[PDB]
Amino acid sequence: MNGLVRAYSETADKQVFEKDMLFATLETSVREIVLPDNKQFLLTDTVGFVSKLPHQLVKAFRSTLEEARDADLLIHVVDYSDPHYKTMMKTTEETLKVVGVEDVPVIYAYNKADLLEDEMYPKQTGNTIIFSAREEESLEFLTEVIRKELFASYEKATFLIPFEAGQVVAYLNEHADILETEYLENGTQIVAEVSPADLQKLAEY
Amino acid sequence: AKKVIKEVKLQIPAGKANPAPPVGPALGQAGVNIMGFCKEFNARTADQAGLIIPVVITVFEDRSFTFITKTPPAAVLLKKAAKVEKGSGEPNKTKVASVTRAQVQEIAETKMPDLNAANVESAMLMVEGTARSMGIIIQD
Amino acid sequence: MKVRPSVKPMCEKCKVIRRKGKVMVICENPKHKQKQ
Amino acid sequence: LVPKRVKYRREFRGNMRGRAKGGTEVAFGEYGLQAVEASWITNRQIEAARIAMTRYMKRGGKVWIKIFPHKSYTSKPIGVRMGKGKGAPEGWVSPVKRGKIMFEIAGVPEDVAREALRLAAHKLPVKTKIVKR
RNA sequence: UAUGUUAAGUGGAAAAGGAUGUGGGGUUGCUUAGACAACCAGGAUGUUGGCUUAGAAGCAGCCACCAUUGAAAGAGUGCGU
Ligand SMILES: [K+]
Ligand SMILES: [Mg+2]
Ligand SMILES: [Zn+2]
Repeated sequence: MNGLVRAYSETADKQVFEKDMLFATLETSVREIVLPDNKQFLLTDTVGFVSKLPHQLVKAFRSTLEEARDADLLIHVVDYSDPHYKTMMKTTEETLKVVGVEDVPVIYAYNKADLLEDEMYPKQTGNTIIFSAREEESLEFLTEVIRKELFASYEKATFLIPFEAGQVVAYLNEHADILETEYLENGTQIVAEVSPADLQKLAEY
Repeated sequence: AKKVIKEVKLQIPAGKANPAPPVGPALGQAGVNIMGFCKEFNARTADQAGLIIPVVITVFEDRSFTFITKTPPAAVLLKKAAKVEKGSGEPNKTKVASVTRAQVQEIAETKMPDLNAANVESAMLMVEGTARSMGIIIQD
Repeated sequence: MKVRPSVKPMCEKCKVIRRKGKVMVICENPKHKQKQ
Repeated sequence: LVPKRVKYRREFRGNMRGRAKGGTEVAFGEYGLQAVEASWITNRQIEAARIAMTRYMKRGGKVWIKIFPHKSYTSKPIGVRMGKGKGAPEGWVSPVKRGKIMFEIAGVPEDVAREALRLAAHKLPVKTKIVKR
């Protein structure tokens, strides 16, 4: 989270509490992530899990994971460096089922790659992703994986916007990825990756 | 009185630019043809090349337009004797280039009719002012 | 309207007035309307 | 804030009559928060007020806590009749008599000092006055 | 009876805290060579200061924040684009 807020937040002054203790975070955070192309998602960081979690605490957890169950994407982070990670991962999934996280696109990110010497930093194998949260290259890569799963419906389209309605050029500079910006005598012609929601609004162009 | 008496003040380089940055929504909203002003303004390209020229568009009582030329900017004339294109990021704190008062003497005469001050010396200091803001070192 | 014991300017456009012997702040920003 | 050890685990509540015998004039910092009326200041209130002062200064300037909680206080649980000896120690208090400068601060400008101290004062159960040397 | 105070039925329950209530004191800045309030001009010029950015032209953000005509006007106090 902190990594993606440094890189890809309009207000990069605000990082979450990180430390080498058990249950560092106990309250969900939500942070706006704006990609360098201008695609926008929210990144949410939850409570951690731990084996044999009291069946009473589990009832309380359900309220925190309310955003995760309602999430568009689910990014499961595992500590790859630790020996018992297949043990940790299965214990996590079993908990998520009890919480009520069902039928949500999952991505099994394996973290703390730097602690190993054999494995390379950024790698992908379907849902599997090897990376180091400390490193920027890792995040730039995780960012790309998110942009593949969320913004698929984003397709390319051509627009011709007269000079009198500049405001529409600003909208395309702010709410869509511009590939090329062409200029004619009649008006401005701009071809971009936009959403279906934008292909209703700018339809006249 | 018909159309617009109002005048549109902008600046453009030597090479004719149809695009939006200076002219586009500064001409379009006035209601000109633009390309007509790509077969007119070139009269002020052959003489002054590379550097920028503040143009004053004057739409009269009739629909038609008559371009009125002005003298190039201070900071733009202050980057021909500095052998650089881009200005500095943090001025005074860290300078980039160095200019001489001999070249300021020309610019202090080149901008004389535009600057109110009637003296021929005050238009040296006010240029050493535009230097401080830019971010360069001066020698007399 | 915020009705609360502690009525204070929240911005610098906030003004503290009295009407009917109640203290209140009024402001362009309607979130800042307070009455004691 | 807790005494490392104590001669006696239990102790009289005592009384808070009179002006504090000492520590009525700011002696270390520039500005001080002077108690106007008497009260017990618990260690939990001193910590609250300390963090509130300190956070607002942003690791800038000094903060002297001039009062220390020397005196334990006990309690009886709910559902326990009177008698069967004195209750177990609960916490630690400093009986602050009136005129006692409780906190002092130096190495920040007046405005920040005055602001730091009002934030501190709002955590304390006692009527305070900001005073300077 | 005398001189003051209070507008709350305070008097005739209730705290932290909050506040353009009202009376009295006491310091103190400007002021009939004209203040403060309003009303009448002006509020310019280099210049869209530079960088940054599709655009940033006082006014997204960062760094500077000089001079000029004189009555003086910030490289701009808010909105606005
Ligand atoms: K208090
Ligand atoms: Mg955490
Ligand atoms: Zn307000």
